[PDB]
Amino acid sequence: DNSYKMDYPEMGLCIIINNKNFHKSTGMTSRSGTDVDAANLRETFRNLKYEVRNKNDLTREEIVELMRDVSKEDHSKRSSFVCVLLSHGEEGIIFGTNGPVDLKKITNFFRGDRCRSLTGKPKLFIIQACRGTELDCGIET
Amino acid sequence: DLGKKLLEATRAGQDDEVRILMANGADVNAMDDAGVTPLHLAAKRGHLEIVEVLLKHGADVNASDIWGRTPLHLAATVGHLEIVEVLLEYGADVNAQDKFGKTAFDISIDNGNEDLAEI
Amino acid sequence: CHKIPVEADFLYAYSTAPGYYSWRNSKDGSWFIQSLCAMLKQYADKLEFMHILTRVNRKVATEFESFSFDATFHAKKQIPCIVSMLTKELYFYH
Repeated sequence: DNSYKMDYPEMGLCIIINNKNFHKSTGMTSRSGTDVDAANLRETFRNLKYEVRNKNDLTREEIVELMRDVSKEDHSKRSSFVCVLLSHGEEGIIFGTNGPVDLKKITNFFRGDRCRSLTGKPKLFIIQACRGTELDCGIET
Repeated sequence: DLGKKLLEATRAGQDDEVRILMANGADVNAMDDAGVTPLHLAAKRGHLEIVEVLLKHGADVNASDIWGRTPLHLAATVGHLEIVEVLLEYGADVNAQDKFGKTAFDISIDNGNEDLAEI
Repeated sequence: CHKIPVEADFLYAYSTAPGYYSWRNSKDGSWFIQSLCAMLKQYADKLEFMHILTRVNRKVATEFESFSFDATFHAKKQIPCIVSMLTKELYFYH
């Protein structure tokens, strides 16, 4: 078949990691407006019947621990998985409050052989974060 | 939007308009979407007395734009000694780095501001 | 026995192309998340997910431009970046 099976009892988890304030030591700025994103995402996804869990201001260790635990939950009754990351970034990197987390480390928990209740199911990572500091000047069209 | 007007009056060097907007409750830490603050603008454009009245009313001396540039970086780039002096007095971080890994000190070397390299 | 790749069935919906800053507004939030939620609200009952994300790309690319009091940061643009390792179409109404 051409389409993912979406008529499992539950649409799935929508995990939102909303990092707004960062340790002084890291020198990272307060992310004004991230709360507007977080609320907008919760409304949108709960309306799609996702089970929305919202997490605010996690350290790098807390993000990894969160993702490990979630990947070890029973997703057998869930059609999909959504994870939204709202933070500072660099290429390949999302920031916890105290420092950088490797995106590949986060997502590896949900690999087909490591999270077996999500094997064959769509795993959606939505990443609102910088991928560097390049600016696109655009072109007239 | 008092915040926007303030950023605008600051860029324009309008010390009186700056003062009136502040008396009216304008956020001295207003920001555009790139993290540019009134202090960044005043420091870059050489508006010494605006720099002083912003710092007096709680402008964040160490605010950085999306390229990690602080007011100290910008004052350093144009070589405004008095503004650099005032920022340092308000506890500007000489050891804060921008995107290119460059310090306010490092800029003083690049632009050859012999006189800037000590404070 | 049939296998699929362990890396299959992931989608990474980035707000921005590799290398690039991702723009946000203090009041309305990030350009990408605003556009993503608006496109999901309008189209989740009408379009396959990749087609939803393509409208998101068009919305971010055409409806937003940075405003800054510093010319270095002014009039900048953004395209999001859809990275799909999905093996099937995704419809929310199914």
